[PDB]
Amino acid sequence: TFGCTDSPVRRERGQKAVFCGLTSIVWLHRKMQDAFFLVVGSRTCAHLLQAAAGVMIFAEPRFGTAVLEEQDLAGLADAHKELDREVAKLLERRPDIRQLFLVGSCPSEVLKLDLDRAAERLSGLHAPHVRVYSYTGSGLDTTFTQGEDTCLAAMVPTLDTTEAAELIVVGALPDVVEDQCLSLLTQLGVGPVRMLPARRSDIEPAVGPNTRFILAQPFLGETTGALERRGAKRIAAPFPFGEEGTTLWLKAVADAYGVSAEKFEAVTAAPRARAKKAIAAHLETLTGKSLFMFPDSQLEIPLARFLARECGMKTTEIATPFLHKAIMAPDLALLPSNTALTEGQDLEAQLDRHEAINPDLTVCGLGLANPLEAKGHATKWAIELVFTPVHFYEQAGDLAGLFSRPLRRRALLN
Amino acid sequence: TFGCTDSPVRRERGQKAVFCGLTSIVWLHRKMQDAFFLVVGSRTCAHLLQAAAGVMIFAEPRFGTAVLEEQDLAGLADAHKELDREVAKLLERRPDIRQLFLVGSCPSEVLKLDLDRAAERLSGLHAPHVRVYSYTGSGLDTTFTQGEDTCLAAMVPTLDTTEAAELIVVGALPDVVEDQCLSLLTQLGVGPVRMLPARRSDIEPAVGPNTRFILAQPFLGETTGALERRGAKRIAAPFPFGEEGTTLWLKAVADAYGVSAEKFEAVTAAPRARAKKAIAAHLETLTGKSLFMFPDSQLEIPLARFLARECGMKTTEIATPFLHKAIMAPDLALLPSNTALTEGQDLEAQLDRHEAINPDLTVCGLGLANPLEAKGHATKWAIELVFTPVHFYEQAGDLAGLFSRPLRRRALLNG
Amino acid sequence: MKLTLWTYEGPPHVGAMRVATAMKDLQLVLHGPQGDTYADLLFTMIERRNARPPVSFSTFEASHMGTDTAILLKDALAAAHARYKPQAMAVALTCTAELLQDDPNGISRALNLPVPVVPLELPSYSRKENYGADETFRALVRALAVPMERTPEVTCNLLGATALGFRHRDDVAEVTKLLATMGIKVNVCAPLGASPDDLRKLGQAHFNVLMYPETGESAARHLERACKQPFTKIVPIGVGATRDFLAEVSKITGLPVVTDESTLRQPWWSASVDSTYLTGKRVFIFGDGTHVIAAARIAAKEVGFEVVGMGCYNREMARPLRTAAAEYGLEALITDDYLEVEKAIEAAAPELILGTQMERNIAKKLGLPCAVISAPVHVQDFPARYAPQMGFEGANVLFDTWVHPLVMGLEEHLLTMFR
Amino acid sequence: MKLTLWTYEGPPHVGAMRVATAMKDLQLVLHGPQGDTYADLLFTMIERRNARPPVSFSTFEASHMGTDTAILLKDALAAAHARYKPQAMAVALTCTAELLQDDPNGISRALNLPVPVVPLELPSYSRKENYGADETFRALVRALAVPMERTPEVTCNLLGATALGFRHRDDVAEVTKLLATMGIKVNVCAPLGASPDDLRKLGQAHFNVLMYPETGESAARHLERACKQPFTKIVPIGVGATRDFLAEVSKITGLPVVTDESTLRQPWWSASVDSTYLTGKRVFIFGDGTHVIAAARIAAKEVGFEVVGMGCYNREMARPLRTAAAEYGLEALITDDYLEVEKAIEAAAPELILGTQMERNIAKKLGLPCAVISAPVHVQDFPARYAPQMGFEGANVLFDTWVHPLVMGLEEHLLTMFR
Ligand code: PMR
Ligand code: PMR
Ligand code: SF4
Ligand code: SF4
Repeated sequence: TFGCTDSPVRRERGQKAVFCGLTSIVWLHRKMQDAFFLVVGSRTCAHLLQAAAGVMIFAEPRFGTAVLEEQDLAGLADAHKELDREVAKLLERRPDIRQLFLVGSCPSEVLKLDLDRAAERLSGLHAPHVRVYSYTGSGLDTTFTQGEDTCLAAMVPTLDTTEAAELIVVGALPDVVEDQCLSLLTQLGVGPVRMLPARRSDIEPAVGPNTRFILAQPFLGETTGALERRGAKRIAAPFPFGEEGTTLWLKAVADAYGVSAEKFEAVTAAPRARAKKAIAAHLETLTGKSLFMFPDSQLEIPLARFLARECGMKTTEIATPFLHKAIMAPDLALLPSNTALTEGQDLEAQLDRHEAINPDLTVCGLGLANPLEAKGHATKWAIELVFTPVHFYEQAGDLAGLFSRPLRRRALLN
Repeated sequence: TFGCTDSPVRRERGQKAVFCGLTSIVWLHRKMQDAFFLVVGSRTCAHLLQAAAGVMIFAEPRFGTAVLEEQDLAGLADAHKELDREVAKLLERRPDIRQLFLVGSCPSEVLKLDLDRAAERLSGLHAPHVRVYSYTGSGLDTTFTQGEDTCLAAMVPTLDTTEAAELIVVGALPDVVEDQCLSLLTQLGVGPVRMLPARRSDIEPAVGPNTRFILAQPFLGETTGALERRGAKRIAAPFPFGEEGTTLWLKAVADAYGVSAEKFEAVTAAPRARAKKAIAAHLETLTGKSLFMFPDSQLEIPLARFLARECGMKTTEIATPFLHKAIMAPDLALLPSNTALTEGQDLEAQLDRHEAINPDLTVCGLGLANPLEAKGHATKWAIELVFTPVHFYEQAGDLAGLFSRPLRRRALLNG
Repeated sequence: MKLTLWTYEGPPHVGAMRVATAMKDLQLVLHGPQGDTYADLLFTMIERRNARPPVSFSTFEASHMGTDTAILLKDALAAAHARYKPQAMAVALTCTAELLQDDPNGISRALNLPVPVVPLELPSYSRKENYGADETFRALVRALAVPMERTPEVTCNLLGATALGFRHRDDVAEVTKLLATMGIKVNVCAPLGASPDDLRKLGQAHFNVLMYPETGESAARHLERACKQPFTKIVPIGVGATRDFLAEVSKITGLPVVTDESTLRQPWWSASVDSTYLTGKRVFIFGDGTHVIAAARIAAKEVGFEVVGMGCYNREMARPLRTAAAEYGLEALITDDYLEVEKAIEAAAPELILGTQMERNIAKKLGLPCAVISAPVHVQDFPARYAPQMGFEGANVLFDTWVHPLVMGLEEHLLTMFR
Repeated sequence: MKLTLWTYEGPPHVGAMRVATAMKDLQLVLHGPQGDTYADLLFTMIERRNARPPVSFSTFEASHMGTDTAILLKDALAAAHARYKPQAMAVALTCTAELLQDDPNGISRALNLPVPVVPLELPSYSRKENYGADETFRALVRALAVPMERTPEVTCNLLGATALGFRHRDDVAEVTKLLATMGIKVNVCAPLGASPDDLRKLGQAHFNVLMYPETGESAARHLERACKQPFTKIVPIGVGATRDFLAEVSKITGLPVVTDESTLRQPWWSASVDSTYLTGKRVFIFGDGTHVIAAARIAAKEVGFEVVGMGCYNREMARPLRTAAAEYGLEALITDDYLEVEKAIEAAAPELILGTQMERNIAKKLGLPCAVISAPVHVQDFPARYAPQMGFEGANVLFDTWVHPLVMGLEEHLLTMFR
């Protein structure tokens, strides 16, 4: 009845409706406060960020694009020298910034612009005030949330050293969700515990051979590598989505740190009781309903697991842009065995399978969402799942609500 | 040739497009800061005020209408009991208010509720903290700005008694303009001086046999009466619109208090020539253009005097709702002696006279403004003139501006 | 006595004025004081017309009362008629004249005019603007309309459209438009645009489209009594309404429902994923009967809002309003006191307000999104552009209007949220 | 290198997409990486369409570079024809793809498809969204239109109307109405609405309406070289320009100018006393060439504003705008840097701003009242309600829109002041 660990997963390239890693800036710049994200790219990349940010663009945010010109395209020794001029000019007019991220785009990568070395020389040139990093967010490398992965993995090698036995919760999460996590972890008697990324450059976590760390977002493969390479050890756990996710999430940290039986139940019961009851309100329109998800964020597998076990949905095809085998093991084993899994995408083919299934609710991209509505399928645009708080106990009612809303709306316009 | 002091004024009545006194409340209440205007009238009265105030209505304004229900028209129905339960319910939530005006309306006049005697009863029940008055702003009694007149006059008998020789400038004048006036008279060495109405209840001026008062607004007939009744003597002036008008106005006072001619010139020349320069800005568009004004506010004659002598316009017919011979004497003696003067109005006949003249510019009310524009006549709506700073030197430029604007808009719209 | 600051409705006689100004070649004479002419500005300034409204006042005052009040009425009528040479006339009382002995009926009849002079019964101390309008129209219709042979071709009248009606202009245009596509030409539109000689030929229509109960109810009812013409009981504001209305018309007549849905966009705008965040939004709906009832169906069943309050200021629509409110699990708020409207909103804690110019201001005071749906209304809501509330284009305009004052998807989740 | 936050225009290919999406039975295949499909959301979100854009990407990534890029284009080209059996197709390069060896032509020839495949040069590092479109349409026209015998009925083509274009939908409707009123019919409207076959037909129309220079100027020129077809040199935005337009269309066709002005309410609106307080208002106008030139005429000549700054972001419209600005004694401000706009507004402190989405956000920041006259724009400026800029109903919409954010006669003279 329950278990997808030995499921064969369709790996599938082709035409792909997805976002590049660039987009991660749109929320990362919010959490990371003394940081600045300068994409080295074309007008196209500026355009994406500008459309993606939406009204955020007018809020004088901490990102921009250094858009390439004809002159920059050819000759690579002048491309680097001109860049440093851009940066110095930028850096000298925003002294509030301590962290600069040179984000790599497709055009920067095709022009073989060594931005890892540009970051290199710029750190030395602008220390002690400003450290500058480099990471890829290009179409050729990244899908949507993988932009956060490469970003953080870039910060890792340069973090501080420590023999301390610290906990690190990895992945940027809304500041509301973050505090809940911190408080529950202090309540269970585990500390000290820092987030990565921290809200500010001065208060970043430190790594050492004794650091345990734990992922809060599933799309954090490269960052794990980075951390394990500095000698920290991961705590494997299902992702904190729903009463069950969060409990099992917190249970792994408890067991890794030696928190007692009663001590867990005591801290956990009340917050749980609450979440289970907020989720009930939605079971109504959700139970029995068939579910299908297009590939986007890598949040599909854990959320699908959640929708099936707590909101009683029946799963059909759950697609992910990339499936990291080991990170996803705890969740995979909890997925309803009937589930069909896909890694990657072929758009034309997947749309054909979609129709054939004809599912009650479809998670999918915004360029895909409206055309599907017109064809008579109810849809829940995926991109919300990153901007809305969703992790841990309080938000678990709201999480379910995200998927009950569109269905309650189609019922309601009839 | 100047001098309309002999010109025969047309006395006329019939269909009339004018506002009642009630509408004075809309500007009056802004200036008296701790007064309240309770109009005892019908839903019409409340509707008018709502329409007049426009957007002011949404700002908890210090006026209201106590509106007559059916049961109130009965012949047992209690006037004294009913109204009082309503004013106490008002003062309960508005402890801030120190002057209460019971404004008379048409409906309350036909039933003849003794509002004047109601003011007494209520003053008794509500002293010391709050004092109440009664005046009429009905359509039967007043036209538009006459509501300021009846109001101010209703206060005069109440005013403290004094033996000082203080100047009273009479007129609800926009605060900015009032300061200017107050300064020029301080500079001239006359004083101290005080306004009626004062910005608050407890700084009203006192009155006595040595008090001299000067009129800043031309529609203060009753207030002149009640003030003269207390022994105060008026100062004869044309009204302080325009550089010339304002100079004459100041000169009247200067003469009255005996200000050395040099001191007058020192104070005056500086902002005099300044104002005059800011009028030449609107001259090309104004000079030669023929002017017609409909009766609205009694501000016609002096503005007509200002538009002819300073802006170079030609008068045709200048009509006023009430022509107070002795007060307008100074202005009438400066009017182009070609001018046709009308006191009152018979709408249809005056429209027939209008068409036949076919004037360049027409000053009129808002119910008349647009219908005239579609007839092809350029129009300037009068209502503005009470709501804009318009008196004294500084706003003299702005005053001419008010009349050049609709003429400039016409040109620049159909070139 | 009632302390009044804001009044949702003018006196009845202003309603009369709304019916006289709507029409052509009709003169209305009010017996009233010098100063009630302020109501002209409503027309020349809000509606912004190019002509003095066909209304004139006896204009009595201090110096001419008693036996003279009666005299002034007479000449007012005499001059009015002699000058404009109207097809027909009305005579009525202002609140202030309602306290006199003077007889509009007797004075009109002793004067003995070459045209009809219809007196009007308008109690100023009980009833308000809407009654005034409805009655003045009823009175006129009762005196002019006479049964006739039906049009050879299938025709109908449009009843209730007045001067200074919130979106009356473009509604008339839009309803004619959809009745045209169904093969029904419009006979007489009244009062709007119509002379009394047009009123004289109401009888030849097959049916009547009762566009506004507030200002047509009584004349629709007389034309059912007298000309055997059924009148429509559904007001086509919104998609569902329009569809029902068209099918009502179909039943009344036998013709098939033929819709041109080619520019109808609201259903899809509402369907799209941009609109999903509208679901469950708590809305408070207030204004006059007709628009409130109409709005709440659009809000609930077409947009996906949740109606959290319903009401109106006109007692004459209380029965229809109550019927509807209960369909939403709500109790109708019937009142004309703006203060009691404000308490209801404060209590209902809504996310959007659909109301009147008064509610626009309560909404701002309270920091709440707001759109106007019903008279009374500032000048902006007499617009230059095509702005119907009725029919298919109405449904577009309504959709546009209502979602305007709200934050969008992106912000909601995330300007000082960033600042 | 050029530091960039805001971007008035997209890359040239997005402009290609506008032409492609505007059309039916046309497939555009774009050579580019995963992710450049973000541009799809512009159409399904903002313009809010019921289907996927007819745009498909080769979708190359890191693990498939080198000689696979070459193969990948081939495959997207095939699949698109196989699946959507389209009448014709266009192929072009993304900014990334422009740094690759792959020949758009040479590949599409080596497939030898049973329909025309039009290659399109799109210089991504020098040109922008508009050129993208203007050229994509040109190529298409140059590829598909041929000389033809004229229609027996006097007919014309509407050129420049695209997907994701500011008020294109309703402009196209209102200009049609204008011409029908003169007894002229639309032969083909392109791109918007047209198919590759519709385009083959272009040559039979008597003349052309250049609706939007920035996106049609090239094709208008070509149709003058190729098929003797003159084109309109005046865009009908504002009452005055419409008159000039119809007068121009008269000389081109020898046809009397017949107009319906029964619904043109703007002249009177602005003429009316309510508007006297508009004379003098310092206005700053920015946007693209077309809408800015047009607005500046309506402001000065039709409403009575005084224009204290004019600019546009599209360089291809620089001399027309500098010519026009001279007429008002201003330096035109040709820039694509919002900070230069921001700086120039600040400098010549207007009382109203007419601009793009950006300008209205600069206006918020400054606390200046502002309305939108031009692309780029947010989703609320693709309204469900009818809302042209062009012609008579456009002139009404324009009036209502611009006057809205102000402060009317009274308060000036307010809720703060009274507060
Ligand atoms: C780059 C393409 C693009 C476009 C055209 C839109 C339009 C749009 N996106 Mg947005 N959006 C794009 C992309 C993105 N959006 C993003 C976010 C986002 C959110 C959270 C939301 C949103 C929305 C929109 C909207 C609706 C307008 C609004 O923001 O209220 C448009 C036109 C809006 C919505 O209604 O979704 C259904 C909403 O809640 N966008 C993100 C996150 C990084 C990206 C990359
Ligand atoms: C008696 C009815 C009435 C109506 C319907 C309006 C509407 C109106 N008044 Mg108003 N106005 C009325 C009367 C009055 N206004 C008054 C004031 C006033 C001013 C100062 C102004 C104004 C105006 C208006 C306007 C224009 C719209 C507006 O300013 O909001 C309307 C519709 C407005 C204007 O532009 O005049 C041309 C303006 O500056 N009214 C006054 C002075 C007490 C009265 C009695
Ligand atoms: S990084 Fe690549 S996918 Fe993203 S906007 Fe730039 S070119 Fe497009
Ligand atoms: S004129 Fe008389 S009846 Fe009319 S509103 Fe004024 S006080 Fe009331």
